[PDB]
Amino acid sequence: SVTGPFQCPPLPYVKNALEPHMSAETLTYHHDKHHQTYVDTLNSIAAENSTIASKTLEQIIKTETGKPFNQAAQVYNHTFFFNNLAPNGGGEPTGKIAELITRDFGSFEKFKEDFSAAAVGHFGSGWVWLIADDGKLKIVQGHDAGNPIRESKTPLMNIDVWEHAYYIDYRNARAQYVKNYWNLVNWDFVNDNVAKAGI
Amino acid sequence: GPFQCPPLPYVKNALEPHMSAETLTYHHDKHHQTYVDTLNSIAAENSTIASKTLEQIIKTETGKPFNQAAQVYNHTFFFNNLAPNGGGEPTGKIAELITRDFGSFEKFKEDFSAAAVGHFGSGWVWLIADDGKLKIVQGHDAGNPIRESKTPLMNIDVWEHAYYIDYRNARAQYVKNYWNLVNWDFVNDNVAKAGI
Ligand SMILES: [Fe+3]
Ligand SMILES: [Fe+3]
Repeated sequence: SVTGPFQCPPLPYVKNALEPHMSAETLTYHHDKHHQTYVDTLNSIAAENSTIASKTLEQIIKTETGKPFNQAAQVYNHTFFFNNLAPNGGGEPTGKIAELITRDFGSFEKFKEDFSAAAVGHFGSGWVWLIADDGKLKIVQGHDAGNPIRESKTPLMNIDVWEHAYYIDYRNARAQYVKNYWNLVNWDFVNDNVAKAGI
Repeated sequence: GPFQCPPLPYVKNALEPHMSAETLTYHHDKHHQTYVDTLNSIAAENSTIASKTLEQIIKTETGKPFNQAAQVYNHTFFFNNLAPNGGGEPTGKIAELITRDFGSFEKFKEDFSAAAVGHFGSGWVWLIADDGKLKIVQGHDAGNPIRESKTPLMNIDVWEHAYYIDYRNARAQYVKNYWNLVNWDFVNDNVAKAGI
């Protein structure tokens, strides 16, 4: 009844809050089944590995291998993903990311083209990330649980392209899912990530 | 052309309740067909790829062309690996080889299931003949043991699209129902052709 030590943070919005772009049924399975289960399994390992209980998700991402890495990475990836969406989100970015997007991709339209193409093209399960590398914006793909924190890097935005993220709502139409993700982006969260990094 | 998506070996609801008509429609009419289409589009621009068999591309190709050719084969194999009136205990040569190489069908079932439930991300679990020996091997993403000149006998798709409509996140329920569908005739045919 006291389970831990890792926890699955609650969604920052109610289940129907992202409709029609992402369904309540999707949020329920994706968060309450997939996300929560990754945390449960990690905890199972933590119970028998005091080294893995002593480490932050980020330290496990940087330092672990195999299943423990995959689990910690996935727990972080989903928390970041769900934080990265919002009921009053979407549309063109404002504030500092808007400036940096212009700086590094020329325009939001071009950034949107690049990021969508990466997300639509990723073969198999994975993630697409907007990262700040050494103060510079870059789009990187993470196959399976791949997370750029393992390298030097700072995540700013992501999209989950594992099939479970969209199959209930879009079946195999990943491109339609990616299109709809732009209506959901939480630019306030993205801008907080910018602010926290030096950039 | 040059590549084609073979029709399903049975009508869309033939596998219910284990696998739904809706799953067969999406998996075959959408995923499988689209792999073929995309490979065909690459073939129109790539005379080398257009010159090759699917198995030649699986053995020697790279990048996107490999992934597509392998997925075309993998899905044809998989849909052939299922049958209405399949399932149950194997008979014939495969039954003998499984007892030989795993001790019992039950032990093989355990091993194969654990591999399929265990596979992280998108992939395939194969039963293979390797110099006449049965082995279980995992193919991540489009991985196919023909690339290592091994002979495929059985497979299961553990890409989420294979089960999500019918089982959502419950992959282990999908894997258990798969045993009710296995087309042992197809598996024995593969055994016969391999000469093992
Ligand atoms: Fe996910
Ligand atoms: Fe498939």
